[PDB]
Order: sequence, then structure tokens, then C-alpha cells
Amino acid sequence: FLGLTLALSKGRILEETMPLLRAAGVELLEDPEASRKLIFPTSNPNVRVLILRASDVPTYVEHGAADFGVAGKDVLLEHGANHVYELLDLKIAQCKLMTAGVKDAPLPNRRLRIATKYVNVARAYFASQGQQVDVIKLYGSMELAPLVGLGDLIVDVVDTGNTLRANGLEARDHICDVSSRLIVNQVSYKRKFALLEPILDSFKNSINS
Amino acid sequence: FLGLTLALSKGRILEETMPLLRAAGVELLEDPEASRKLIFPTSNPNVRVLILRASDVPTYVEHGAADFGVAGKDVLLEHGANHVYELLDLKIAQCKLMTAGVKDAPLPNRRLRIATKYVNVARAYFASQGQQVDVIKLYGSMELAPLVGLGDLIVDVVDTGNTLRANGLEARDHICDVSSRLIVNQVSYKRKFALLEPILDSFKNSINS
Ligand SMILES: N=c1c2ncn([C@@H]3O[C@H](COP(=O)(O)OP(=O)(O)OP(=O)(O)O)[C@@H](O)[C@H]3O)c2ncn1[C@@H]1O[C@H](COP(=O)(O)O)[C@@H](O)[C@H]1O
Ligand SMILES: N=c1c2ncn([C@@H]3O[C@H](COP(=O)(O)OP(=O)(O)OP(=O)(O)O)[C@@H](O)[C@H]3O)c2ncn1[C@@H]1O[C@H](COP(=O)(O)O)[C@@H](O)[C@H]1O
Ligand SMILES: [Mg+2]
Ligand SMILES: [Mg+2]
Repeated sequence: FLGLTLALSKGRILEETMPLLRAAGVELLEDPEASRKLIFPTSNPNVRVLILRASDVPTYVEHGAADFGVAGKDVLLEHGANHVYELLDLKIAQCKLMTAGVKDAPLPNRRLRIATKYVNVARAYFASQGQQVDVIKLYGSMELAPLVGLGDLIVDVVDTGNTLRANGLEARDHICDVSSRLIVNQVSYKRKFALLEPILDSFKNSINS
Repeated sequence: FLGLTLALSKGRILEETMPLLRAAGVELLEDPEASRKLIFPTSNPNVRVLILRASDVPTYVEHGAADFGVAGKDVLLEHGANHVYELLDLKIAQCKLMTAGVKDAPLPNRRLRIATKYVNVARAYFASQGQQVDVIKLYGSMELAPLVGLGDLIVDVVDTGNTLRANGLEARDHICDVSSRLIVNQVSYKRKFALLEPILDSFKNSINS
């Protein structure tokens, strides 16, 4: 396949990327949410789409199994973005990386235990606050961890805050704002630039308005 | 909560554990699949259930946020089971850890790249075959990796083989048989044995037939 392969994740990133793609002359021919298929053609015969877990987008792009992709800044920070080029902030799937714990719970006077998927981000954030922390790596449902005493705080993405509030948790600290970024393979950028450039320019134009 | 906290995952493990629980006098009061809730009471007031990602069951059990749980041998091998007690093979959610690649694809003559969630299992298996391999850590959809050239083989769980066959892949090697196991926290076993013992005996009886 000589064309471009675009890596996306289902749900938020796919929903909010599709208008950008449509403006660029690229439309999916079916709904990937309703399929077991993983490779999808588009209305442009030079572009196909891989549907991945969000955590795997940078990996496929890094290794060149996709030429480019859309990934959340939270994922890029955690995975490490040293072997891809971040080209555009698409301003989509907006949220915050935050810390949170049980509402009005005092912090214990000892080395903190942080339950989180974002172990690198958690360590780096707490390092900036002067704390060397223990991390408990989890893969989902971070909001449960404080309720059953697994760790003293969590680090997770927060949008509306409804998940925190539903579970008797409150956000303690804002770490950083998060949005989805367009990343490119470092070799694809050099070899397939003529194919990438119109789509990059289209996206850039669309995000201005 | 002085009673027992049982860690389970949704889908396969929950479906096949429920009959074991029912025989032991423990029934959920609603369907966790249809809820955002994560802590669930049962018909026994001394037992509650946490609903977790499969990868997190050993972690909650290890740290004592759950007293016991049901986890697949594939997860236990990958996570490491040195800080829990494996008490019973429940013979449920049966499958195999296998290697697979594109059907009739020759292996390249160089260090192999293995795309997988099971990075420790992949390294240990290939070590037994005399190969020091590179691993590409993924979080899902392993069946895609060989189709887009991300790695030369995968390591994944296989049940019917339909996923492999649908994607033009075939299993190369059988690594080991996999089934779900009852794991217990090493302190809970010592302190809550009177509560655990009847349920352990019930499960053991049920799996004999
Ligand atoms: N609210 C978000 C959210 N908002 C924006 N995003 C971005 O969307 C990207 C892709 O979302 P995914 O669902 O693929 O990512 P994910 O849910 O973190 O991971 P998966 O377990 O679903 O694979 C993420 O990597 C983020 O950059 C969010 N990602 C996750 N959430 C979750 O939704 C819940 C919080 O929502 P509020 O209750 O509105 O705060 C929490 O569980 C959050 O973790
Ligand atoms: N077929 C199974 C399967 N059979 C049994 N099990 C066991 O069930 C346990 C719990 O299943 P989960 O769905 O929670 O685990 P998971 O799907 O590996 O992980 P999640 O991404 O869903 O969190 C696993 O840890 C295994 O021990 C299986 N776990 C996963 N699969 C998947 O189903 C597909 C293959 O099915 P066949 O096409 O029938 O081979 C592949 O994607 C497999 O990875
Ligand atoms: Mg999600
Ligand atoms: Mg599954």
C-alpha cells in the first residue's frame, strides 16, 4: 500500500476527527464502531484508516505501521513522543490531566501511592511538586481505587468531572490541559510529504475556525 | 468493610464465575454489565464484588484492595503471581496462549519482533525456544499487527481460532493452556480464613462436576 495509513481510536477521537477528514476530501465508507474490521478504505483511494486502542496509536505511528495518526496529549506524554513528529494541535477531545482523591480526605504523612494508568506523567508531575511517589499501574476504572484504599490519589483525565463527583471524589490539582494531536512517522514525513501536505494544510485551515 | 471483597472482570470471567458463586450462596443483586457502578453488594452481606479490567484483578488482590479474585492464567503469568496465593484452577474461560503470523509467511532471518500484550510471557516462551526476541507492547487488536507489518508474529490468547482465520493468520505454536484461577491476598488468607473457607470448599466441590 503506497498511500497513507491513518491511525485513529474509536469513540471521541473518531467522532471529532471525521469533520476534519471530510473537509480534507476523506470519508469512511462505513461506521467502524459497528464492525470487527480494523483496516478501512476511504473515499480517497490513497488513504486508509486503522482503528486502534488510543494507547497503541503512537506505537503504530512510531514504527511506521501507520504514516500518521491522531492521539491525545495524555497518551503522547505517557508513551513518549521522541520518535514521532507532533505537527498540529487539533484542539479536539479536550480534557485535563488531574489528580484526585476522596472528598475532604487528608493526605497521609508518608510517601504517597498514586493509582493511575499514567505512571510516567504521575511521577514527573509529583517530581515538580517535590514528591518522590510510588505508582500503582492500573489499566482502567481509576475512580474505584481511592474508594477501596488502593492508593491515596489517582491521576486520570477529567472532562466534565461527573465521574469524580458520582464517586465521592474531587479534583485536587490540575496537571495540564489535554487535546488530540496529529503525529507523523519521521520517515513518512520525508518520503510521503506530497501526499501528507494537502491534508495537513486542510486540517490546519479547519482548526483555525 | 469487615467481610470479603471479590474482584472479577466483565464478560467471560463474570458469566462463568456466577454459577460457582450461586452454588456458594452468593448472588449479585443486579447485572454489573448494565451499570456504571463498580462496587456491588451480593445476597450474602459479608461478600461484595469489584468489577475490574482483567489486567487489574491481580493488582487489587495483591495490594489487598480485594481479598480474593478470579483471574486468567495468562494475566497471572504476565503480571507475576509471586505476591498472591493461587488456590484453585476453576477450569473456566478456557483458552490457549499461542504464537501466530500471516498464513504461509516465512520467518525473516534475523531477531524476531513480537507484537503482543503479553511481553513477559512472549520473552520467556521464545527464550525456551533459544530466541532472544524484541517485543512491541500493544494493548489490543493484536490480529492487526501482522497485517500492517508491525512485528513478525504475535502472542495472544486463542479460543476458537476464528479471529486468526478471519484475518488471514494461523497459529504457529501452542505456548500453554489457559484457564481462570482463584487467587487470594496473602494476609486475607491468614486473617479471613473462616470467611473464605466455605466458599473455597464450595467452588472446589462445584468444579469436580
Ligand atoms: N472524559 C474522558 C476524556 N475526555 C477526553 N478524552 C481524550 O480522548 C482520548 C481518547 O479517548 P479513549 O476513550 O480512546 O481513551 P480512554 O478512555 O482514556 O482509554 P480506553 O480505556 O477507553 O481505551 C483520550 O486519550 C483523551 O485524550 C478523554 N478520555 C477519557 N475520558 C474518561 O471519561 C471519564 C471522565 O469523564 P468526565 O466524567 O466527563 O470527567 C474518565 O473515566 C476519563 O478517564
Ligand atoms: N477468546 C478470548 C478468550 N478466551 C478466554 N479468555 C480468557 O478470558 C479472560 C478474561 O477475558 P477479557 O475479555 O476480560 O480479557 P481480554 O479480552 O484479553 O482483555 P480486554 O481487552 O477485553 O480487557 C482472559 O484474560 C482470558 O484468560 C479469553 N480472552 C480473550 N479472548 C479474545 O477473543 C479473541 C479470540 O477468540 P477466538 O476468535 O475464539 O480465538 C482474541 O481477541 C482473544 O484475545
Ligand atoms: Mg474510554
Ligand atoms: Mg475481550
